[PDB]
Amino acid sequence: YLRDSITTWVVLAVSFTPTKGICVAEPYEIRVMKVFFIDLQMPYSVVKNEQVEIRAILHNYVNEDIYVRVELLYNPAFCSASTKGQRYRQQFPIKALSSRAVPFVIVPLEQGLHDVEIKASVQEALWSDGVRKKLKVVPE
Amino acid sequence: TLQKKIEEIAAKYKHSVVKKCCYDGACVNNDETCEQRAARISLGPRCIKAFTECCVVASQLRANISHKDMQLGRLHMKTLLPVSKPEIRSYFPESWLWEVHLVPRRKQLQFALPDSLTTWEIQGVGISNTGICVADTVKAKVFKDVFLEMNIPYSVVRGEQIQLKGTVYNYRTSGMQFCVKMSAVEGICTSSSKCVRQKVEGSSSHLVTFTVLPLEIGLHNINFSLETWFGKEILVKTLRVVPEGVKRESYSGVTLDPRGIYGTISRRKEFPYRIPLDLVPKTEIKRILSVKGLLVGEILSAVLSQEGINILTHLPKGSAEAELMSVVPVFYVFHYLETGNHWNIFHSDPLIEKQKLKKKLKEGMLSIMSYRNADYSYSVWKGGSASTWLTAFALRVLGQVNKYVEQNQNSICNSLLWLVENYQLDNGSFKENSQYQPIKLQGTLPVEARENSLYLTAFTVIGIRKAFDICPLVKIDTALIKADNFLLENTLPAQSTFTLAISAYALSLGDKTHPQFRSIVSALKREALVKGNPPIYRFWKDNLQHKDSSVPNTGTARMVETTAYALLTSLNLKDINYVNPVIKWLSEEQRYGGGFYSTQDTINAIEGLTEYSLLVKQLRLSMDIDVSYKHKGALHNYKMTDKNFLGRPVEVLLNDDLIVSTGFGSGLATVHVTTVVHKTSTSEEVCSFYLKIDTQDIEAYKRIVACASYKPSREESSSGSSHAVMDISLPTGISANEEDLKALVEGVDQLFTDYQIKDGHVILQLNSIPSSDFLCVRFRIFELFEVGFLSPATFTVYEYHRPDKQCTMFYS
Ligand SMILES: COc1cc(C(=O)O)c(NC(=O)N[C@@H](C)c2ccccc2OC)cc1OCCCC(C)C
Repeated sequence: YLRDSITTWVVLAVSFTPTKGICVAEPYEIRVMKVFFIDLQMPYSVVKNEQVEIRAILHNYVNEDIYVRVELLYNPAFCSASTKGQRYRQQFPIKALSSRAVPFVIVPLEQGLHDVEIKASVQEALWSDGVRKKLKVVPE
Repeated sequence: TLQKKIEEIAAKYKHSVVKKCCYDGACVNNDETCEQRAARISLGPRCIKAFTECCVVASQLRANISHKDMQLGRLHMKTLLPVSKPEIRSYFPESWLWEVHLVPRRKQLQFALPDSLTTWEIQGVGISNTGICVADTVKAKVFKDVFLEMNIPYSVVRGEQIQLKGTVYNYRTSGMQFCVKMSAVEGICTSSSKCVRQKVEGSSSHLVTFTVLPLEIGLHNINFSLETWFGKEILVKTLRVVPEGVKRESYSGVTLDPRGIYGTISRRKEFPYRIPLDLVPKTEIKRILSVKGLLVGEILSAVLSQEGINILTHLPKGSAEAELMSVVPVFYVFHYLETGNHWNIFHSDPLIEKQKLKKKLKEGMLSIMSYRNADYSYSVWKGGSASTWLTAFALRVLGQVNKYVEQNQNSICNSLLWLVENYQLDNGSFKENSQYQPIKLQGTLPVEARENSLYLTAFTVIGIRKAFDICPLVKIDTALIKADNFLLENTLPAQSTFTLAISAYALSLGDKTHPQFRSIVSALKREALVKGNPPIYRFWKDNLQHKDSSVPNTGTARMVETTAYALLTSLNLKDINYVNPVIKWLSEEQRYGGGFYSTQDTINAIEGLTEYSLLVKQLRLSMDIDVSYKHKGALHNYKMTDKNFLGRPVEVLLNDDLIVSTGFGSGLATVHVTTVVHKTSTSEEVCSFYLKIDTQDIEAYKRIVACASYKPSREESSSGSSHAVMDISLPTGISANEEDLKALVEGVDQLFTDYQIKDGHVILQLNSIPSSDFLCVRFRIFELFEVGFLSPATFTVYEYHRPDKQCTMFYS
């Protein structure tokens, strides 16, 4: 099974036969890719109680002009813009074959490793991507 | 397997000359018995006994023998066939990117890949001063992983709940998800568009069903946009919506002549907007006006316009005659611009446009290379028996192209020596080989058999005299004298004016100085018909005057052919005064496009419009021709001169009347109007055929049965009709089992002669429809897609050379 990353995996087979020695095969590349997705570039570590902005690019590799609702899902160990009963949704159009940087202001509260989950879906269409990534929060 | 008899009855005919007669005897014909279908075999009694003694041994061997057993004997009987015919089961499109280019060390050119799913290969060959360099090939593999295509039907009747079937395909091994939505238009009433997620299995397909109900009539637009995991692709489809009922096309022609050269004056004409009785509602009556310069100006606009139209687009293909009518209107244009020396019209290089006309005269010469037998004889249908009628018509056509395209010399030479050496009697009269009937002549059978022999030799002399200047050997002129004697010693008295005129024309290519010859031409002038005083119109008729004393309008194909034969025997005798009312009548009964009624009165009646068009010199045809409606304003007009006289035939949209205005000027031009109505019923027409068509459920499958029977005209023989065409229009969503129609034309016991399923029509040609019993066609159908409110379709038979001898029945 493929993992959830939209990257290019490189598989690498290295054999060992007792009379044929070692043979390192050439790299074979698997190219995981979908058309409407969320790239969540995250820092390696962010400081506890210090307010940081986390951008989330939305790529739209579809020749149609789309309409998308992006929701920053609630987290109890955060102090984000999403309340407990109401999430922080925002709707906007994206042009055909373009990106849209969606910035999310988040100040962490508890140390450790917590989830930053973002869900986005196109209006009256099929494509819909959600991304959960962990965030490293350290004290100092 | 191969129980006992199958191995013995096939090995007996393993190396027989009539093994194929046994092969199609064992084919399944459920509704015809063994002798009932053996009677229509005409290949001698040796082929009949090989037929019947392989027919009776399979009906016995289908009673108590297994289904598994007999379909192994269908493969054992395969070796009684001729060897496997060259066929391909694929259609490769016309190859694009076929050009040369001068490349100064780098060149870029852009193009749209065609709408096809196939892996192209682009190769390049570079010829320069150093040598040749075949480049490394590149591929252009247009390949979608998940794609739909819709099965849009060709022709949807207005007012039907059409189910638009389509199928998504998924080449990928992992099954995935998709949704298809449809662009609703203002015309389409479909039962912002929601996406409902269906799912295709891996390496499989999935059906997609929509439903429409069209209201507006025309060419609409529907966009099917499959949005799968790999993007969104719009597939653009055009759904044509068609009215209901038969389509009737009526015509009208006027010759503009402001100076009144060859008759009385003609400076005005109105066009009455007669709305007929049994019309469909809500559909406009469409008209098309066409205004052409010369007498041949309607003919030139067929050949010089690149729309690709024929003269007889209404009449079906499949004959060899229909392949000779693709070289005729190119020829009678080339007989005009070369003999009359009119190469000063074109704004292009006239030596270049001469090559494109000689192109089509060379393409059309190849079209009956395939209907030629091994003994250089011409057979009517593909693989059918030879005919003396077609060879005389193949030598008439090819003997005329010789002055403008160089023929093959020996090709005509063995062909002329087949007519004179095999099928000509001791008294000059020719005879026929097959049972082909080109025309139907009147009178009873002993009176008709003389009359049929007279037409058959008089059609042959035209084939000889047009080809006598190619292969002039001594035998074919030795035959011509008794051929000309038989056309003297028996045609008077003539029992039909049609055979009297073709007897007079066939003798009008040789000795025109006999005391019997002008006895015919005076008797041919005796039974002419005149309009007005002095005669503004002249034409002839199929009937003698003493048996039928009527002079009607809306003449038939026997009227236009007999008129042109009396014309061309009086253009070879060069009588200008007698034929001036004939040219005015003939060039007004011509339809729009160049085409006349049928084939045989178009080859004979464009030569009359070209052997008389080589009498009219440069007339300064420059008018400000204007047309308008009466209670409306004019559409437009234009400076119609000798520079542009091949102008575009205009469309008439408004439902008023029409008046074409020539005031002063000079010239001799023509005005033709086609009206295209759609009707509901046809009972007020003249059905010359008994028709009945049923849809019955067979049990072996919904089958369709359609029978036909010739109503004979009065004072005719009761033998049966000539070459006839059965045209079953299929209802919407219904497709015809083509393997059931192949089994009616491929045997030696063939009922019909050729079939073609063309745009949802089922067109069947046939040598003869009898008058005693019906002639039924039986093929299965299947409901290809679901259609509610199914509008009824039509069923027409008509003779091929007399397309007004018809009858029409509605069915569903
Ligand atoms: C070209 O000769 C055949 C054509 C056909 C053809 O399909 O037309 C054929 N088919 C056939 O018997 N079907 C079977 C299943 C059947 C059985 C009982 C009733 C009706 C049937 O048919 C619908 C057999 C044929 O030759 C076999 C040996 C005859 C020779 C050796 C004398």
